[PDB]
Amino acid sequence: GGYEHVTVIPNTVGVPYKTLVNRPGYSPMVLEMELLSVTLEPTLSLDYITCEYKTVIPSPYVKCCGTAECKDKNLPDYSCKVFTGVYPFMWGGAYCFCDAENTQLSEAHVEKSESCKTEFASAYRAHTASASAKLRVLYQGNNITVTAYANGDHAVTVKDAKFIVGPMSSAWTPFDNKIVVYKGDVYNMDYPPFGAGRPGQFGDIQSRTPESKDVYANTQLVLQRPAAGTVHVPYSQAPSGFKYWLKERGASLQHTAPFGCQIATNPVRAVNCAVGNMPISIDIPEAAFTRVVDAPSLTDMSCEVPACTHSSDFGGVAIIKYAASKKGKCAVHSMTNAVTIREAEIEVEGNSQLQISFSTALASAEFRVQVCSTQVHCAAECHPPKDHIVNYP
Amino acid sequence: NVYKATRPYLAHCPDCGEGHSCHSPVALERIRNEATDGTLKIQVSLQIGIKTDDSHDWTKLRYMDNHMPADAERAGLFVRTSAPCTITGTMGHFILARCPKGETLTVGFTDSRKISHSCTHPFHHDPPVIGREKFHSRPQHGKELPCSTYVQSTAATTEEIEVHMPPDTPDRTLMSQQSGNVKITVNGQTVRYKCNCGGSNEGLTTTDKVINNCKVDQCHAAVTNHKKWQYNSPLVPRNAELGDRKGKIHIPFPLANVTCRVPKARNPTVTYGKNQVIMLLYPDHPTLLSYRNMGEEPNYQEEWVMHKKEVVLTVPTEGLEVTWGNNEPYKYWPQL
Amino acid sequence: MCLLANTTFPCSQPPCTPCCYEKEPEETLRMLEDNVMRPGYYQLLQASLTC
Ligand SMILES: *[C@@H]1O[C@H](CO)[C@@H](O[C@H]2O[C@H](CO)[C@@H](O)[C@H](O)[C@H]2NC(C)=O)[C@H](O)[C@H]1NC(C)=O
Ligand SMILES: *[C@@H]1O[C@H](CO)[C@@H](O)[C@H](O)[C@H]1NC(C)=O
Repeated sequence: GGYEHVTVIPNTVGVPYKTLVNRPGYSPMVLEMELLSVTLEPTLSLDYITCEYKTVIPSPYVKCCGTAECKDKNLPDYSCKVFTGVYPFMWGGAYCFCDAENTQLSEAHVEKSESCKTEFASAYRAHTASASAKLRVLYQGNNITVTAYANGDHAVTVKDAKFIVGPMSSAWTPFDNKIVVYKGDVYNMDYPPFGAGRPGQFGDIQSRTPESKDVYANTQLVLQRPAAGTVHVPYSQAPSGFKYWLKERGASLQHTAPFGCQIATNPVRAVNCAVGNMPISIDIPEAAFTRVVDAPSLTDMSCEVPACTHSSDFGGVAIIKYAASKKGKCAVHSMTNAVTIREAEIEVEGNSQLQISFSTALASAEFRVQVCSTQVHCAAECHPPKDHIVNYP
Repeated sequence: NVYKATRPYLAHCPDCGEGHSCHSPVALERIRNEATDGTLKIQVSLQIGIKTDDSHDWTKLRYMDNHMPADAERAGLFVRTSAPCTITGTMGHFILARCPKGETLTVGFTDSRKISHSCTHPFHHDPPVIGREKFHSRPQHGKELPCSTYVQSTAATTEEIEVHMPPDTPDRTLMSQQSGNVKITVNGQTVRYKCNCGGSNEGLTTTDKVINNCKVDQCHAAVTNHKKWQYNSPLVPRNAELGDRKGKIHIPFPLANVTCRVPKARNPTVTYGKNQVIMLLYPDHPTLLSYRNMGEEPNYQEEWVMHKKEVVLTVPTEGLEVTWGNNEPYKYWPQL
Repeated sequence: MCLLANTTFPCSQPPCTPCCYEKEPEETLRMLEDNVMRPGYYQLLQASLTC
């Protein structure tokens, strides 16, 4: 109980495309379609997270007139060393009684910092990406919005009309197999795996989640001998790999991705990627179609172009004189692919005239306009525009 | 009140002034630069906003004076790198400050007597740029971007530090030469002593003791602090008597994700040509200029514009996207 | 639930109250040091340090 119209439009956001619906024996129908947003959401799998590390150093155990002993502790990057022949000083003199038989125990371990809850970079593994589109359709003089997955299976019914979007001609994605996410920025990075991090580089500190209990650390923590008569724990350690990455990361995918892709987070997605085409299937119901006999018959048609400028927008105006059989609504469509008309449907009655806006790139545009079921030839002499570059597609 | 148990302390400082090391009452412990906005979380040995009687007072700060804690003015407290810093938050051992580009960090104050006590540590300070424009003053209206800062709220609920009992404080004034013997004056304090002579040479005393046939240089005396609490500082030695006996206290000004307002650079005068775009840039401050092609080959190019510059860019059939600072990206397409 | 030498007591209600630090300063800090790993430590720290 209807008619299925199948059409293919280019995958470009912000451009209104016109399509002619011609059901045999029924008056033609014109539909205006515009892609509002095309979203490519990749399937994520979190490997690990990285943040700033915290070197936990307790008070050094200074043993006066005796030897200190280091015990092996199950802590990340745990370092322990006992220094002999120490003589430390405090505000009111020496801390130890002996001079040559005193020892100092220095111990330190690496763990996640307090900032890890707020400041962190997530290492994801991108899988098969899901495509979805938001389409604006000018159906029966009203604008309707259709949101569906671009897979050619998900059907969405809006005003008794069934819409099937896709499948996408190109399976292209700006993301690689391994991606890194920081706040609102996504980076294509071949990050080191879990338990294989290097000191001073991205992944020097690794953890499953920002609230996880266990932590992997490789920061090259080496304890040094303290200064003469000084109580302190000196150490040599490679600086934070996360802090170094924050200044060396460069430009994110929002600025580097091809086809003019817009990158958003929470969840991560590719928005408005101008790549390939998109097929659209519309199952228009029986009630929407009007018979050719029940539609007004157009006779004695003539066309005149009083103003034209060949631009990307509708820089042409056309006046079409007509003689109608009865009062009714008629569809307006350009039979020449080089010219596009702004109007889709206008009211027709008696011996009157209609005004239409058209867009063309040709200097001498000869096009045919189909009002209802009758055609009329238009002669247009279009002139060059003011600017060579435009800010609209 | 958590400050009744805790006390300000004396710790090691590599530079107290003129490149000389000392036992500083304003000694630096940890400097946190996790905030993207530029705010620093500085940890010191003294306590700000608390008096010696443990009562809260924002106009006063307590520091360790020789052996007993003393009161000092808040106005005298200063933070500096290469130029003086702007103080934003002060509570306990913590300091919040906005500092300019510097290679070192100094935290100082003026005590009861007009004498300046400072501590210098080598800390590379250069906060990263928020957005795409290098501005000086913060605007009231602008683009909202995600950033992190340490909240100026005095309440402590999230972050924490380790606290334990202080070690035996050495004091040479406890020992005196009584004719030809050592005299230890307790003065109502638990004293731990050790002598290089016979008999009762060592032990933990709560009363006055006399060491017979001994010299003052041959003995060592220290005061035990078991009544108060102190931060687990690597600049302070561990207590010899107790093992791994530790406690924990909540710390003010935790890191939280917020919003940073950035200004948008003025739109440049634009002129068009055959598959070409000309922009006459006028920056008031360093502004990032980036561009890419909207096709298969994007060819990303970026440059930090400092002053008046004219840019000639090519516009292909696929399109050209231009981003001028914090402004929304301009898109260009050729006619026909 | 908090610990003290050999007896179990509720963290928010210690036996030293009112004013734990004022009565015994050494005994209060030693009590907190043994309950550092306990989940209700901050409930005890709030009660013991209030007079
Ligand atoms: C259907 O939607 C389109 C697009 O939003 C509307 O078209 C125009 O709307 C405004 C009219 O002055 C302008 O601000 C837009 O530039 C213009 N857009 C285009 C692509 O032509 C249209 O009026 C809507 N019609 C109904 C009946 O809702
Ligand atoms: C923001 O901070 C809070 C508290 O630290 C944390 O729960 C949350 O995950 C953070 N979110 C981001 C996006 O950093």
